[PDB]
Amino acid sequence: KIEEGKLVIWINGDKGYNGLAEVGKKFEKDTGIKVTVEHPDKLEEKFPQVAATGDGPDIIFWAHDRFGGYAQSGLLAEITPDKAFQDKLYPFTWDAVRYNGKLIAYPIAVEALSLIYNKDLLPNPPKTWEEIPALDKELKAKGKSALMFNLQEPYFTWPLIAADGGYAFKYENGKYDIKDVGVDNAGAKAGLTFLVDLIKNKHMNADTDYSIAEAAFNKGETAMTINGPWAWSNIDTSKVNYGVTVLPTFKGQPSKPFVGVLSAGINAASPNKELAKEFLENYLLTDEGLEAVNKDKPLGAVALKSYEEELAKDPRIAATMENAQKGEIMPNIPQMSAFWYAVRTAVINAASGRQTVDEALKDAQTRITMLISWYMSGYHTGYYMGFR
Amino acid sequence: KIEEGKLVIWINGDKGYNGLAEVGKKFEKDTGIKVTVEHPDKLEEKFPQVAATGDGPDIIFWAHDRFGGYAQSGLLAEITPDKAFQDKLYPFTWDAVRYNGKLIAYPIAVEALSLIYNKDLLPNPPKTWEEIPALDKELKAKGKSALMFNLQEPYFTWPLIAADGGYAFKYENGKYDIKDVGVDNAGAKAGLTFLVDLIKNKHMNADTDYSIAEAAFNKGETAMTINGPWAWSNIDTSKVNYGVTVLPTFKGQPSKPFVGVLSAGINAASPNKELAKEFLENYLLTDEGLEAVNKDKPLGAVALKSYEEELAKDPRIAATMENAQKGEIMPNIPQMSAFWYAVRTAVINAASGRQTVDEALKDAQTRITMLISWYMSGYHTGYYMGFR
Repeated sequence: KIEEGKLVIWINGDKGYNGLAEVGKKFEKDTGIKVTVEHPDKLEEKFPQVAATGDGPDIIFWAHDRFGGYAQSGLLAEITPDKAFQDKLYPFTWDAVRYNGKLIAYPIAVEALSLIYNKDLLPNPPKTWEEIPALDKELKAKGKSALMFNLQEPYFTWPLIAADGGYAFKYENGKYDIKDVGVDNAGAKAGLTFLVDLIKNKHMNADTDYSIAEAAFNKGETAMTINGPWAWSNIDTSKVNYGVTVLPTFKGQPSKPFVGVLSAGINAASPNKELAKEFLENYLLTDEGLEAVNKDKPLGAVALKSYEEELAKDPRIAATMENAQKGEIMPNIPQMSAFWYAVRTAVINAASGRQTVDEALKDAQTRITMLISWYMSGYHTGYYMGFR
Repeated sequence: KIEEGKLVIWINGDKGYNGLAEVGKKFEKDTGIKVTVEHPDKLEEKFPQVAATGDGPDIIFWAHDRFGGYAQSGLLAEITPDKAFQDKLYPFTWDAVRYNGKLIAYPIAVEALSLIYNKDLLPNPPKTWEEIPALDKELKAKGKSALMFNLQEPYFTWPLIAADGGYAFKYENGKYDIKDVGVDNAGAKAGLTFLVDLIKNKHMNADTDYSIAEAAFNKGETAMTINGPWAWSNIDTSKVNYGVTVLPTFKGQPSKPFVGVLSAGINAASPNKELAKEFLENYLLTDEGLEAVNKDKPLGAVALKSYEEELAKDPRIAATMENAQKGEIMPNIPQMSAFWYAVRTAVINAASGRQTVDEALKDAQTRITMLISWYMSGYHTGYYMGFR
């Protein structure tokens, strides 16, 4: 049950929830109104359970990708920032927080893969994927390799597959088209081809996984890897002199890593929606509010322009943002589950020579198209009947 | 709109609808009440369209497999024959006309594959599948083959795959369990194995399709084929001296062809449900009523014991019934679409050596399990939301 005249906030235990509590303490000093921050266990399971009965927190913080599920279940209120408020944040971040074209959360922070490089082996990392084969032959003369990154998980190989036109679902006019899937187009094929022949030509090994690639980079055996901000604290400990930069281009187009956006939704059942807006818009989403959170536990790159400009003095955080701006927002729809599953197989099969590139992606597209067409029958029959 | 005090009946243009009209004329002589028989074009598309708006015929005749769809959309009334009436029909036929364990149609006639044989080449057709390899070597000395039937379509190869324990969905207590699929169990594997090695050993060709098998049998080139009653009129024209008999056993178990049951449902929106029951139970489902239909266009084997015993003087119609009693009722649920699609691939791949038997069925089971699990999310999300 859901107390009026105060805010309850849930946010994950690995965030700066003590910093967020200082923002709640400022709100109260200014306003007289109490803010309570909690970090329950298993919060993203607990939220849709408790909020369906029309209880829960007023505000929930989590990765945007799961809010598409919450919104679809009617658990998130539509938010109402004005145009001037929208303008304070990088415009691509509002595209991560829509459901049925309506805004359903405030973007807070942004995360994406970047190119991580050893500055001692490689003072200037390559601008293009095309140059990596030659760079590799040159480094292998020193007993070093050019690049090693997790090849087993589509999240890591997608940025190259997407560079030339690959995509999960087409996004147009604030909305995904679930019938327009871009896994077997000519872009995806050209990229996966370039990848598979790095392996054929012996510049990568089809078996390289997350820990193998992380050990090589942190032992100074390879000049480059591809990883996110969660990896930087291991690289600091390794004392490798590293830098973090823009991903290489492919056919002159930017690599397109998937982008995760830590967001704040408002419970559809809260009687404090205007209070939640005021707290989010005028206290948290300000340079002093993001600073308090980030000082407790770093946020990485943030959606608020004014504060990202301060953070982006760290070139590593600048690189994350540049790569995120160039990347593909992770679609927040439940059909994204079909993609992970089909594409993981396709890549692992193209990579190991089990299938050709053209064959592995063609079949991926088929499987995804089929799972969704079945999902939507489930839907048109769940619906017409659930109504009665 | 849906006139009270008379019956409107729809039945397909390839049935004995003029014979059914004579039953309607008897009802009227006895009863004073008018019966109108129609055979619209595209009736099984037209029925769920018109009956949703709560119009249509009082009674619709079609293959039972599509009534599961109609029932699920609330377009069929639950029927209420008593126990004594149920007893007039072979008990396995009432298992083809349930939805959510409730009766939703009256079984009229039954169809299934049988073993068709050339009596001149083969006066005694083999009792077991195991004996076909030796029989083949013996016939090939005469320039003849033992068996040829469509291998491209799972409907035709399923009876052997099912013999030893293969199944689509498990049926228990009047209901299918959509989570219990039996395509990769040890039964299905043993059967498909026996099939694939008939091809490896050169007794069958993986490329044989419907017309190839039909030409061979009707030219007297092969001693046996597997086909249904729709094929008998071509074999009559060929003047081959043929017989129709029980399918061979495999590991001592009966082959299990899928069974189609021509059934009669009652429109949920009809005000004449008691009239429709009376017409179906006391006029159509009697020996004089089935005779009038069958005299116009043969029904094949029928569900009514008293009349099937007259028909079963034709050994060909007896064979159809014996095979149907031994076979697997075609499941009437919409998830059966997942089966056709996955199993067709599995068989064609095991057959051509693209995959092993163990691998092709394992993957079939996976694909079917996945499509249904996606269908049912579509469903649990279509539902909970459609309600609101």
